[PDB]
Amino acid sequence: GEIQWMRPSKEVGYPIINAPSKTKLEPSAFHYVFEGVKEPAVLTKNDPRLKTDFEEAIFSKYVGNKITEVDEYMKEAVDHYAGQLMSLDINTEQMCLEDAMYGTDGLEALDLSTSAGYPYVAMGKKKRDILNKQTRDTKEMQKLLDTYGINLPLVTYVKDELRSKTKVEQGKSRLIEASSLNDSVAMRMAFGNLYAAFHKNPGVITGSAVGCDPDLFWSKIPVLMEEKLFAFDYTGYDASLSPAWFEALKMVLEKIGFGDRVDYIDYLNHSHHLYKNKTYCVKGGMPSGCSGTSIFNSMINNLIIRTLLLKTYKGIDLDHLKMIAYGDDVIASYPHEVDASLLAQSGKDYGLTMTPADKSATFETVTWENVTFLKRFFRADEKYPFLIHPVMPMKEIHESIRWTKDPRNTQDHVRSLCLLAWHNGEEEYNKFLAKIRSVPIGRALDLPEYSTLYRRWLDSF
RNA sequence: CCAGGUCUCUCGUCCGG
Ligand SMILES: [Zn+2]
Repeated sequence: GEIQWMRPSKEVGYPIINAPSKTKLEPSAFHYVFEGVKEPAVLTKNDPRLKTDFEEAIFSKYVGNKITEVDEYMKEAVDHYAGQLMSLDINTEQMCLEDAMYGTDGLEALDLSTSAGYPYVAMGKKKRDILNKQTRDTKEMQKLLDTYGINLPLVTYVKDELRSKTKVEQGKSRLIEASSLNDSVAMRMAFGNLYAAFHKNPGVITGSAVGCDPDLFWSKIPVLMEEKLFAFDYTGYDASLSPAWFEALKMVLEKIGFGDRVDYIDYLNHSHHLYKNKTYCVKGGMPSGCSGTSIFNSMINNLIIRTLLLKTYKGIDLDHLKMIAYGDDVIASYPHEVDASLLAQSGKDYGLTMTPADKSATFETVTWENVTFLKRFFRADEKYPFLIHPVMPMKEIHESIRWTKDPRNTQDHVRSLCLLAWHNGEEEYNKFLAKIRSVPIGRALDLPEYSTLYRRWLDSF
């Protein structure tokens, strides 16, 4: 990522755009029942909690471009990854405007609850206005595509979401790029059969977890991994992706049959964003509010890792690589042990900031007792050891419960957190129900019992 | 009165076969 210029958008004929300026998070019934260190993220420049300049902070992530050329380790990685995907027999055809708009097997419909973005947003126009799920009417969309085309600017927003104390003071509020309806539709027409293939095949062939259900997948994962685990964190993954990675991606796409629409990837790489009263231009990087980001980022991870293993270990057989990524998040295995500090080493040379997994001070052996994926741990059931619980820690569930975006949701919300928390075990789950019930509104809530949740789990297998 | 992206999973409401 790398800004290439800002400037009042007035002098370039673009609309001013009024971001909402107030959080929607409000303390919960359970704010004082449970402890927690997190709070709403900074939404504006004029925020009392700020120990630093906002805009400087939120635009700090665009760090520059280490490389641009696809060297020969990347090339082999590309070759190896593309060959795996080839075994999925992915339909390489354009998706029709109807499926792209309304969904097919393996691809949901466009979210009607969200913005349609530029320019529809400066026209007071909405997705619901354009799209009809019932009739599956395409006439209106096609006219808007014909009229406004593709490759439109994005609209920058700051995400309203809980954030820790130090990220509040540091103004590390995260940013959002409202992709345009036109571009979502074009991206799904081109890539829809790709996204569908990935959603239908979470596992070690796609090397992606998109489409999985942790409650069930977790029992599948250890059997898919090779003997020895390794993993690490990135710092600013999207921001740190240099053009070379996007070329390598394009190469994978040519290799599995999407040659004709890799130009869509370039378009993603040069993008104009309108934030508030100005307008910038990033070169490199992929906006996160774009279609397929989630899948493309998982794809890049698979290349990034392959690249580093080939560079670091002479004669490593990639055929014994087993990894599953969900964007930057990854869990990886190999029949003999690999040193992620050494992997993090070579990653320095590609713009990649790789730190011990799980905020640890040091790189340490990754074990089935310490590895985490999608924020959850792995723990065999006590009675059926082949069945593995995805264990999210109560700390996180505690953070969530102390807040709400509408108290009308308390029952749905809390009940959802129970489906996460019982994996921590009967003694810890019951404690949870204690506290929730320690206040009156809690005792209004119908909450499942450990045994109900447990039977449901065993049955779901 | 609204206003804030892409996705996945699940749950709930409701409604169908
Ligand atoms: Zn530009």
